[PDB]
Amino acid sequence: VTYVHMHNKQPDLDFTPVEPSKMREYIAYAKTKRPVMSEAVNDYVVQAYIRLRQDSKREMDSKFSFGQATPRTLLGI
Amino acid sequence: IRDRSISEHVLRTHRVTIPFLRKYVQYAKERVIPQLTQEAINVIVKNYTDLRNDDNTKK
Repeated sequence: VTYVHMHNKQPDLDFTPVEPSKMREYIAYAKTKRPVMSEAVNDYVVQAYIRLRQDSKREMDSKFSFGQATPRTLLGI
Repeated sequence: IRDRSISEHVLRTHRVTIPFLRKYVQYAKERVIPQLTQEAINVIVKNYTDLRNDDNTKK
């Protein structure tokens, strides 16, 4: 934070930042790809959801762990 | 003793300057901004760690 007021740029000798105009063009070109899944990645996710479904429903409490695991979690991931 | 300092203060009340001051104030706005130096880092780095390590034991 002290280096913020010494200059007007944070990183030093390890990194150069990306300007946003060039950044969004690389984003927008990446927006026109539409990747398609495969069958081996289908196999890896299913039992991994059984990992999530099993250990979420062994607590059922108001503890530090949250209550329920939705199927929308798999919809996101 | 504190009441004494209250006492003669209000009594002399009912029986360098302000307009010089605001001249000295508004002059400093357009030409007096400063810039941080190397000596400004070394004290407050040591000091702010004390502000996190021991003030949390009080407030």
